[PDB]
Amino acid sequence: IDPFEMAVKQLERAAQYMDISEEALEWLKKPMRIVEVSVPIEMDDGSVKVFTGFRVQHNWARGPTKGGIRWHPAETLSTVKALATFMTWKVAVVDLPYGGGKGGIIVNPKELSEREQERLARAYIRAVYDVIGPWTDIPAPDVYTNPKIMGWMMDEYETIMRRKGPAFGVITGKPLSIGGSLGRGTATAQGAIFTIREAAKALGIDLKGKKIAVQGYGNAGYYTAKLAKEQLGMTVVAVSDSRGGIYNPDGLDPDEVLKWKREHGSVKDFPGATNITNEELLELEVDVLAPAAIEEVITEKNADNIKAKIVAEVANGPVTPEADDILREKGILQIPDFLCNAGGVTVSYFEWVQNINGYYWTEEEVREKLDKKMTKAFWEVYNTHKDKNIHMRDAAYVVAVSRVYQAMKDRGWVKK
Ligand SMILES: NC(=O)C1=CN([C@@H]2O[C@H](COP(=O)(O)OP(=O)(O)OC[C@H]3O[C@@H](n4cnc5c(N)ncnc54)[C@H](OP(=O)(O)O)[C@@H]3O)[C@@H](O)[C@H]2O)C=CC1
Repeated sequence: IDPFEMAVKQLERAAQYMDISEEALEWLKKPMRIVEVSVPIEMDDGSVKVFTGFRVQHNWARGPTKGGIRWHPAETLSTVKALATFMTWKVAVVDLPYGGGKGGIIVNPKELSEREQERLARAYIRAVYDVIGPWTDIPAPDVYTNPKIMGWMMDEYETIMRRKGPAFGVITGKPLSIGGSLGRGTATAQGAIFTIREAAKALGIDLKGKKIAVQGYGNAGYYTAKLAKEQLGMTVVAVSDSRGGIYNPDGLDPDEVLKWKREHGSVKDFPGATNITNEELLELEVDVLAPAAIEEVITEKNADNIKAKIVAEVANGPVTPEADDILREKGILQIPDFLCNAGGVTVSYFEWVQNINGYYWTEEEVREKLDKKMTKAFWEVYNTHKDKNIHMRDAAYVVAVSRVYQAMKDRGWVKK
């Protein structure tokens, strides 16, 4: 289904749980500014190819818009608009002084050389320069897009801007050598475990010695397992990847699992474990469940079989709304998809703060600031959930849309 229309339907669905005027809802239904540009580069052969670029600024009531740039051959303007609309609420739920944005280029980066990729990155900046800036619109890395491209784009922006202001703050996720931030690799898992600890505290259960299962072993999942087995005494009993999964109640070492997966290409046939499939491992005797691999992994056909006390949605929407309804009545606490993994955007905000201030923090400072941000955001969502008797997703939507609506009213954009 059309991604932008799906985002609009979710906003309309959230509107019924709060007092929002119709004019503000119509304002939030459509992006404030959309830019479509031609991105021309010269290829290695010598010919000029024209690529289609996008940059969508959904809303900037609370501050400059924030969102990554995605390089995908199947990318569409509607998808970019939907992701920018989602980013608005993603930065609103954790109380960032940001609006929502998103960019994209319809390109297959697999077929571009490193010189062609640098040319594309610089041309995109040369084309969208008039709508981006450290206080206007801050891009970020996304699908098929990385810190190297961030460095190239930042250099192009600095060259155009003639070093008048802070050119590091125009983009985030860049290498440490040029305005980069510490804690950027482990941001999402750190935020996820902070929300998990807060959820356990709200449930009033001593979380040390409990069993956790993780779907996927990427940058998210592996670090989620490490940090669970790092500083809160959370016993890992199962991990998984695309190929398969393992489980053993005696205990698992995340570092030994990672090295075995790296030296063998997958976690399958891990020593001292019996291969258990992902769909079987989701239904496991665990006290914290943290799916962190893919989306749509918890559906109607498998929602009623889950037996965990806490589900932490580290992945981007791993639980369907009907599954949300099933898991809610069972008494299972869930963490909304765009609240659990907000550590990445929070640390991008921290990087932007360090760039504009010209002063850079340490790992401990970033971790502690993210601790405060995530705990406050989770408590704000959870109290709304227990006050309005609505699901966690609905409470997070109510909080974020309420913040954006209040900013819009204060600016005078809307009266009612
Ligand atoms: N900044 C972040 O890290 C953010 C992370 N997320 C989500 O976290 C997830 C992890 O991605 P990321 O952290 O970027 O790192 P990776 O993309 O490297 O992580 C992907 C992991 O998921 C596993 N996986 C893939 N397909 C399946 C499947 N069908 N069933 C089970 N496991 C599977 C992969 O196993 P294998 O190696 O065998 O393929 C791999 O371990 C993504 O879905 C992402 O959307 C959410 C918000 C942002």
